[PDB]
Formats: sequence, C-alpha cells, structure tokens
Amino acid sequence: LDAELDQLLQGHYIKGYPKQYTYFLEDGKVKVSRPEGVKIIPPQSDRQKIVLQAHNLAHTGREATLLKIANLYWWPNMRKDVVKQLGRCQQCLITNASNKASGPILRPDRPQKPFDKFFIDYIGPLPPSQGYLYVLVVVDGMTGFTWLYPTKAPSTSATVKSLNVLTSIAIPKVIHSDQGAAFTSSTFAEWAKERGIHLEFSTPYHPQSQGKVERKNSDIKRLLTKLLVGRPTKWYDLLPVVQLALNNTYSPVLKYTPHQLLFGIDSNTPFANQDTLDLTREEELSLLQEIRTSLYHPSTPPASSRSWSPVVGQLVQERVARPASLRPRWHKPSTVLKVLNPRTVVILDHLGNNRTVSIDNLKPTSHQ
Amino acid sequence: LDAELDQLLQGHYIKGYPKQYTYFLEDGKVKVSRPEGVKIIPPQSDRQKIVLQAHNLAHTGREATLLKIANLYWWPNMRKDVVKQLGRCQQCLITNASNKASGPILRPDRPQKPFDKFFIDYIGPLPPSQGYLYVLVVVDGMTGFTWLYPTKAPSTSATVKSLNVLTSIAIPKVIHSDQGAAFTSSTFAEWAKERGIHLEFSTPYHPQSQGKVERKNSDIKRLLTKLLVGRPTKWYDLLPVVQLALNNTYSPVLKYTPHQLLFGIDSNTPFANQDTLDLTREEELSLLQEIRTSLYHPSTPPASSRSWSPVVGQLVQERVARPASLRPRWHKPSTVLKVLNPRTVVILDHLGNNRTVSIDNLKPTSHQ
Amino acid sequence: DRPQKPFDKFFIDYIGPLPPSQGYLYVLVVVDGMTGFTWLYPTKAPSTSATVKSLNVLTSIAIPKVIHSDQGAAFTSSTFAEWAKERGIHLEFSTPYHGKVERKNSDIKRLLTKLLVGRPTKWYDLLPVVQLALNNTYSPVLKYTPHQLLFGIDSNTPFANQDTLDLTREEELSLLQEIR
Amino acid sequence: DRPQKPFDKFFIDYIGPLPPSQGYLYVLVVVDGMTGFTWLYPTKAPSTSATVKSLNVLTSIAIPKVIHSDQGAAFTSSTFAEWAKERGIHLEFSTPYHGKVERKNSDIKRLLTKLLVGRPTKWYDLLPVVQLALNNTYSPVLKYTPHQLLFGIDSNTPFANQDTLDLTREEELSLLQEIR
DNA sequence: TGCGAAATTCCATGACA
DNA sequence: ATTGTCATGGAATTTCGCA
DNA sequence: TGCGAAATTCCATGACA
DNA sequence: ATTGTCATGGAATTTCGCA
Ligand SMILES: CCN1C[C@H](C)n2c(c(O)c3c(=O)n(Cc4ccc(F)c(Cl)c4)nc(C(=O)NC)c32)C1=O
Ligand SMILES: CCN1C[C@H](C)n2c(c(O)c3c(=O)n(Cc4ccc(F)c(Cl)c4)nc(C(=O)NC)c32)C1=O
Ligand SMILES: [Mg+2]
Ligand SMILES: [Mg+2]
Ligand SMILES: [Mg+2]
Ligand SMILES: [Mg+2]
Ligand SMILES: [Mg+2]
Ligand SMILES: [Mg+2]
Ligand SMILES: [N+]
Ligand SMILES: [N+]
Ligand SMILES: [Zn+2]
Ligand SMILES: [Zn+2]
Repeated sequence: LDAELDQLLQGHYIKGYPKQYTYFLEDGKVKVSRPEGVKIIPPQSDRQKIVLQAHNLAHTGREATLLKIANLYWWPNMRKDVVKQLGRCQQCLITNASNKASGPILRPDRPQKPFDKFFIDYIGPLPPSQGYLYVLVVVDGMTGFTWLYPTKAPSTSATVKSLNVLTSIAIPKVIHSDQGAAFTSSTFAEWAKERGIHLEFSTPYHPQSQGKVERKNSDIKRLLTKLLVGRPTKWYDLLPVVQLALNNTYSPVLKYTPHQLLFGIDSNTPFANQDTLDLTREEELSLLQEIRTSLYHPSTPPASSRSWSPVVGQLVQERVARPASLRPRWHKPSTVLKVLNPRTVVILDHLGNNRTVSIDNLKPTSHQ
Repeated sequence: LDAELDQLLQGHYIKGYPKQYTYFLEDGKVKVSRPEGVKIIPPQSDRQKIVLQAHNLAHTGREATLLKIANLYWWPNMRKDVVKQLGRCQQCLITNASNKASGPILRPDRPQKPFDKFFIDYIGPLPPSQGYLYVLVVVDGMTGFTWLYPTKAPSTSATVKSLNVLTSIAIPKVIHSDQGAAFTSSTFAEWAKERGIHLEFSTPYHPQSQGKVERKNSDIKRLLTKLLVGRPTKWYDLLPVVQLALNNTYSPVLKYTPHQLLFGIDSNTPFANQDTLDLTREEELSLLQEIRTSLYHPSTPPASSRSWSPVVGQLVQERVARPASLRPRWHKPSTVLKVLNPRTVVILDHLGNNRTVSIDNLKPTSHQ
Repeated sequence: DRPQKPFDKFFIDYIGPLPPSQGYLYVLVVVDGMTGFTWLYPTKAPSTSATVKSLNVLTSIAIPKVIHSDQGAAFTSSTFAEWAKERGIHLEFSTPYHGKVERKNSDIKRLLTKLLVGRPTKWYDLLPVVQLALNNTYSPVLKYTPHQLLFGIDSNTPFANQDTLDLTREEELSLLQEIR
Repeated sequence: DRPQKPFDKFFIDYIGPLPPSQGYLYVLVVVDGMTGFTWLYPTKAPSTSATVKSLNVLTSIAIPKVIHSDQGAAFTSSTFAEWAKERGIHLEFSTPYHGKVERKNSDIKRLLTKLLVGRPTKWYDLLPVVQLALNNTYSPVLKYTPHQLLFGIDSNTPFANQDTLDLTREEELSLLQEIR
C-alpha cells in the first residue's frame, strides 16, 4: 500500500519493482518512466478495484482487460491480478464458451450375444400418418437387428405395448435408453423388473451414448425419405417394409446383414445367401458363433491437441440443456466426485446433488 | 445376351470371361464354378433388371448392392453396372449425404477504409423489451466499429429508419447483407441507389459470407447475457451500453479497439489511451493511416484430405434450405456455368435459372 | 438332399373360438418346422383378412420358403394365394380329413387350456409368456430348445420349471362348471 | 500545452422553435471544437430531459471531455449536472449575455433557413443531408473538412457544389409571406 | 551470455438463427 | 452475380532483469 | 515375376431432434 | 450411476489373369 510506495520513492529496493527505472511523485501519485511511457503505480489496496473496473467495461478476458489497464497503470505482475478477478466473475464463468475439447471417444465392446443389450429411442414427431406421430425404434446391440413400432406418443404406455410384442420372441438382459420421459417413468421400471430386464440410462442430453440406435434412426429416415419422393408422406404402411429392408442390408465393413448375425441364415428374401446350404443347422450355428466373435472393432481415435481430462476434485461446469434467450449456456461450477471413465464423471452440483454426466457436457472452470 | 453365352458354353473365349474356369448349363441357366461357389451368369439383357432389383431393396450404395447381387450371380465387371444404376437413381442422388468436404475458406482483404464496406444483419426475435423484438446490427468492415438499433420487426421500413440515422455521420460505398426479406426488397434498393450506396448480397443461407457481422452478433449477445444474469431480460435500455462497451474493447490480435481504428484517438471513456497526447492531430492521423495498413491478416487454412473443387460443366446439387420432414435434403442435379472463385459458383438449375451459390451448399453429383 | 433349416417351412393353423379376450377370439399359430419355434397372433376371425394382417407382421421379420396348412377356408382363398405369390412363398396343403410340429401344436392347446381356467378371459395378455415357455422348452428328440436352434445361443429366460401341464382335480371340476 | 483534439470539447446549443416537423420543434446542435464536426438531434423541447435523451445517443458513440454551452435553462439544471458527472464530463458555461465553432453555428442556421422555405415543414427528413453537407464542407482556416479531420480519410460524399447559401429574390419575398 | 520468471505471442475451440 | 471471423485462456516462445 | 486392370479395402464425411 | 456409430463413394492397396 502507501507504506510500500514510500520506501520506493526514496530509492530503496522492493521485491518486484525493477530497481533500474526512475520512480517519481507527481500530482500526489507515484509514477514510473516505462519504455511505453509514464504510468501510475497505484497502491496495492487500490489494485483490485482497478482490475474490476477495467474487466466490467465489456466483461473482457485476460489480454483485453490487461490492455485497458496498461493504458494508465503499471505494477508488478498485473496479469496475476487480472486472472484472479476473471476466476471470480460469476457472469464470465457461466456465459463464456469453453476452448478445450473433450478427450477422444470410447468405443465400447460390442455386446457378445443377441439379446444381451437393446438400445431404444423415439423418432418424431413426423407428419401424421393413420393418426400416428412417432416411431419406437429398438436395436439389438450385437446384431444391429431392428424392430419398428408406430406410436401416437413417445409414452411409457405405448412403449410397454410395443415391448410386450417384441419380448414375445425373447427377453433381453439389458435395455439401454436416453432419459426421455417414457423410459424413466416408474411404470416402465416396474415393467422391466417384472421380467428381470436391467434398465441402463445414457448421461443426459448425450445421444452419442446410444450411438447404435441413433445411427439406425438416420437409415430409417433416409429410406423412408427415398420411398416417399413425389408422394404424400404416408409412412405408417411403409414401416414394416423399412424394417425388413434394413435388417437384410449388408454393412460393407462387416460383410453381414443384421439378419445373418441374428439367425445365421437368410430367410426367403431377395438375393438370399446360399453358402451354407450343405451344412447342417448344427454346423451352421457353429460357424455363426465364429463369425460373431471375429467382427471388426473400431479403436478410439487420436486426442485433439487441446483436450482436457477430468480429475477428481476439479471444478467443472455442466452445460445448460435448453438455455433460454439471453441466458447463460453454463451452470455454476461444481466438483468432480468420481471419474467413472475418461468420458463420464459424477459431479456434486452446489445444491448439492450427484449427477452422472458426459464429459462433452462439461467444461473445466477457467483460472482455477 | 443368349448369343454370347452360347459361344461360352462350347468352350470358346469371350472378352472378360476368364478362360480358366468351368462354365456349364443347369436348369436352363449358364453357371460358373467360382472360388466362392457356383454362381449364375445372367444374359447381358437381363443384367440391368437384376441390379435394379438389388438396389431397390433398401436403396443401397455400391458395396451393399454388390454383396446382394454376388449372392446369386457372377458376370464380368459387376460394379460398373452397379455404379451405372446408382448414378441414375433419382431418390438416392437427392437424399444421400455428401462425403466430400468443401475447399478451404477464403479470407478476403479487410476493407481499406472506414465506410468502404458495411456488413448488416438482424438478431432475434429476442424476448420483448419496451415492445421491441430485434436488433439491427451494422458493422464497418475496416474498423469493426458497430452500430446497434432496436426494432419491432426485421423490416425494410425499420432498416431505412435506422440507416437514415447512421448515414447522418457518413455514407458508405457498399452495404453487404444476407438475403433476408428486409435487404432484398426494392424499397431498400431504391434507398441505396438514391445515395449511391452499392448493395452486395451473400450467397443464400451462408452466414459465413458475412462473418464480421455474424461474429459481432455473438459478442453482442454474450455481453447482453452477462449483464442480464439474475434480472429479467430487459435489454432495450442496455443496447447503447453494449454498443459503447464493444466499440471500446481491444482485440488482442490487433491491439486496437474499433474506436481507435475509426478515430485514431480514444474519447473520454474509462482507461482511455494517452500515447498520442503530444502529437498534433495531423501527426495522429498520419500514424493512424500507418496502423490501418499494417493490421494482421489471416491466411487461408490447409485443405481437408477429401475436399472437392467445382469445375465448369460439372453436375452439382444445391442443398435444400428448409427441408420438410421426410423430404430430401438436396435438390435435383444442376450444372456449373461459371466458377467466380474456388468457393462460389453460378449454377443452371434445370428450371433453368442462374443461381449464385456457395460451395458449402453444394455437393458434386456422385457416379458422374 | 439339403439338411432342413429355419424358414424352410412354417406350419400355420387356427385355434378358437375362444372366450373373448380384449375382443379377440382366435389364435393364429405359426410354427417353424426345423426349429420348432412358435409365433402366436390373436385374431377376431379365422378369415383370410386376419391371416393376412398377422402374417404381414411376421414376414416383416422372416419369410418362409413354404407355408403349410390344412384346407381351412382362410388358407385356400384366392386372396391368400395372391398374397403368398407376391411374397414368393409356395403354399402347401395337407389333404382333407387327415411328429415334431404335431407335438408342439398339442402342447400349445394343452398349455392354453391350462391357463385359461380360473381366468378364461385374460389370455390375450398371456400370449407373450406362452410363447417364451414354448420356445424355451427342452426338445426330447433334439438336445436343444427352439430358441437355441433359431439364434444359436442360450436364452435369458430358461424354463427350468418344466410344469405338469395336466389338469388338477380343482381345475378339472371347475372347467366342467365353466361349460355348465 | 497539448495540441487540441477531437472529443476535447463539444459545443452544444438549441435552435428553435421551428415550424413543427413530425412533432419536433427544436434542433440540438453539437459541434466538436477541434474538428468542427456537427451532430444534429431534433427535440420537442429545449428541456434537460430532451437534451439528456439526445446526448445519451451521441455519448454512446463518443464521450467529450468537456461540454460547453451558454446558460440555457436545459444546461444549467442540476439534473443535467448530475448527468454529466455520471459520465465524467466537465461542464463549461460562457458568461450571460456574451471563431471556428461560431462560423459553423452560423452556417447551420443559414443553411436551415435556406432549406425550410418552400417547405418549412419537411426539415426533420433533411437533417441527415444537412449534416453531411456541414461535415464535408471545405474549411478556409484548415486544409481539411471535418470528416477528414475526424476519420483521417476522404469522404464518399464530397460536396464539390459549395452553394450560395444566400436567399434569392423569390425566397426572400416568400419568406416574408410565410410570416405575414 | 546464461539463468528463472514474467510478458507476450500463438492458436485450437466454439458460436454467430 | 462473389468470398468466415475473432474473443478466449492454457501452452509455447520471447524478452526482461540481473549478473 | 511382372504387367494392366479389376476387386477389395480404406477411411473422411456427415447426420442420427 | 457409465461409454458414438456406420452407409457412403472416391482413392489406395491388393489380387487376379495371363504370360
Ligand atoms: C428428451 C430426452 N432426449 C434428450 C435430447 C433432446 N435428445 C434425445 C434424442 O433422442 C436425441 C437425438 O436423437 N439427437 C440427435 C443427435 C445429435 C448428435 C448425435 F451425435 C447423435 Cl447420435 C444424435 N439429439 C438430441 C439432443 O440432445 N439434442 C440437443 C436428442 C432425447 O430423447
Ligand atoms: C432469412 C435469411 N437468412 C438465412 C439464414 C436463415 N440465416 C440468416 C442469418 O442471419 C443467419 C445466421 O446468423 N446463422 C447463424 C450462423 C451459423 C453458422 C455460421 F458460421 C455463422 Cl457466421 C452464423 N445462421 C443462419 C442459417 O443459414 N441457418 C441455417 C442464418 C438470415 O437472415
Ligand atoms: Mg430420444
Ligand atoms: Mg434420438
Ligand atoms: Mg440474417
Ligand atoms: Mg445472422
Ligand atoms: Mg385348422
Ligand atoms: Mg442557446
Ligand atoms: N466395454
Ligand atoms: N479480396
Ligand atoms: Zn466478467
Ligand atoms: Zn436408390
């Protein structure tokens, strides 16, 4: 403060104030002759209020703030004081964008068997057809085999009606969904428990986690689109056609159709494959087990040069899901409790609840 | 046809049919013993109908189509016949996604002087404040200096009222806009002509072309957001504050505020710069001209490995702007007349109109 | 001759009229020959129309090379023949008035009969568990269940409780009451 | 002493009452001392309130170190003083009852007077062209126009047609009619 | 004529309907 | 007939202060 | 034992509210 | 308490047919 600047004026040395410049008094203010010009050295107990005034002009970050301040002042380690404020500006922390990328995606193992894992999701609303508005899409994780059901609503009640029909064929170990109202209702949870099916949920607002079903939705819409060109969009009657078409389409990387992976033999559909005509069913099922274990598995891609990785105890901010106009895109800071894996974390929010969350919906709070 | 397959059966050589395999007759169909198994060689006049039937199952591309066909048949050069069909499937051509990236962006020269070029654009609707719903944003190209006007509508009439106030200060050579209704009306065009202002329009649905103003919109919303945290969103009264704040904020890359670039001297605003206090105005204006010519200019980035470049005479497809549900995302093919530059082309649409269009809204029609 | 396979032959047949359950009266029974897998569809009538709606659902999952039925009116109709022809399914009829499939069909009747007593009206809801039972039932002749044969894997719902399937004295007495 | 600069001093003053144009009666005149640049704002009244609305617009573009006025009621009000203090603008009053700026102010009056005859009611629409004229007018004393001095460049609207600014015999006769 | 640390520059990231 | 841009904060690089 | 061309594999691009 | 995916069509690479 005014104590320290007394010492400096008479010609003593103070830590941080390079001895080799001329420090003088003028209009009751301590000044210094810097290469850029004369600047005022405010007392230490003045410095916070100065940094704040500068920052608040436009809520600028480090360098834009510094450049204003440096117009009138000099002191030792200005940017340290600049950064200290930026890390305490609530509006900046919750409004500004992140500038660090998530770590590279995981590629989970393919479910080992048909019926180990189902991924499910709604599509719509689409244009009314026969008074239906949505599709329930169910995709078996191992095979890619897909069931399609038209609904009037993305409701539990419709989901239960639909799965009751599908589960006639087989009961799956796990059903994976996103956190849509239909799948998180307790009516659904009961239905699952009744049948020893385990429910697994994606982290919120992260459809990649359900990538298999989401990617099937695309193909479903793409085929429906092609088939409807130049006609009115009456899709209801086409759903079964699309179902059969896709389940019998080859994935060029795998060289198999979902149907093949599910049954080990084509049914009576166009261009059916005849390669196992001479094997017994037992021999056919044996070769199927071999094919199922040796399918291509993609490996996690290289990290971008400016990715960040969650550490326990770190301050991080959840992305706001449906930000209103002129409202921040980020919630208040919170703390990483557990790192489930390099892409998923548990956070304590400030409220403070435990929230399981995708690294893609986080940014690491700047300036510690 | 049946002529060619007669020759083949008796043991002759025909071009494309490798002589070293055994070609036989069975159930009235010519067959061959291939490493993968016995396959039927359909007659040439049969082959189109076969490729079509295969493709139509799910409207599959090259390899997924081929794999079906190869289940029953062999002939010479199957994929040639496969590709020939894919290039004639109207539904595939207008529905499928592109898989080639545009060439790297251009970085146009900064306008040389204030008032050479204005970029203008609307923001909104925002929440009602004082019964206003939009902002007119005007950004001078050389300086970044920005004018903000609240409007009830993104209308010509409001735009004219606003520019009448701004043009009090100075008349610009050119005003650049996007093709919003307000800027393309003839009422506007007249207003421009009256004053010898040239109107320049972006290619449709390509806001990058107006990158300067679009990027200012972001900062405008960002500051408004910070200032409104924890209050109702009454922004009207804040517009002038935001205007002044931004115009006086430093760009760290440039080391100047828009105000500085426009005037060559700070006005009476917080942390005003004092470096030219001892120069005359004439000396100050002289140094300003020097600063204005030596500003950082970014250079066009490296091309992605799978970019494409428009050639005159090439078939290309315009992106559909507001595709309805279950409707193709691409228009019918059209022809490149002129290549204005590596990122902008003139196309003849089929109707056939001349359309000036951004390479980012084109894909090159596959399979020639 | 080639070894027998799934989807080589579907054996179809009707069961009913039954006590109305949710406005349904019949069950279309579909049984794959090779695997012995069973698909059940509730209908309102043994008509070509209801057969066509129901098989339309199944054949959107797998298409048989051949369907086999008796000479029921629903199956011998020219509409049903046009339907099968469209789909490239050959139709096969046993002659009028006369073991894997047959034992399966018998189980289905016997298993229904067992569960539609005390509740002759709640069978519509039960169809899915009926099928799971049928399809995860040990086959005396082959080592495997139908599920196993169709998918090449163990099932997540094994029916270890092979039941009696026979009527107790209570069920016997009050199945005689239901038709009295 | 430092050389004089833009935004060092704004000279403000009212002109009116004028023939009502779009419900406006006055013009607030703002002139930068150093450059001679002019900003005009139409008001309904020479009140502190209208001054405050109008300058609020201007000071959202540039803020003067000092505003200079005569001792008009609008400018000597304590409200206007609080306003200036908020903005860090020092206020300066000439004493009651007594050349760059003065010649400028005179031109403004003379130029208005010329254009508000034959159309004493369409001046609101004309304010923007009035300003462009004033700001792109050659300065006898300095080589440059105000635009040139404020922005350091040539303008896109040069007024090569330095006009008469004097009233012809027609204008003279029918300006005497307008007040008769 | 080289050290440690502070300043400055670099530049990927993301958002402008 | 036209065309991306630039605030941001860690990381990388240069400069400073001192010897 | 090496050539030209056909087949197959590679893989960036983009879209799943 | 959980986690991207995969059809697509030019380009790159391998294999084929023949000698
Ligand atoms: C209400 C519960 N809920 C939450 C959000 C709304 N959500 C739900 C979805 O089914 C989707 C969806 O399919 N896509 C499309 C998309 C985009 C990028 C991708 F990488 C992938 Cl794989 C998919 N996006 C979203 C979303 O999160 N938008 C912001 C989404 C859902 O049901
Ligand atoms: C109706 C005339 N019209 C056409 C389209 C609607 N448009 C107009 C705009 O002002 C914007 C706009 O600001 N952004 C945001 C944006 C997105 C990415 C970027 F790189 C940048 Cl620089 C800006 N997008 C679109 C748009 O084209 N959405 C599909 C847009 C406009 O007025
Ligand atoms: Mg969903
Ligand atoms: Mg989804
Ligand atoms: Mg716009
Ligand atoms: Mg815009
Ligand atoms: Mg019968
Ligand atoms: Mg006066
Ligand atoms: N995994
Ligand atoms: N340029
Ligand atoms: Zn802030
Ligand atoms: Zn097609």
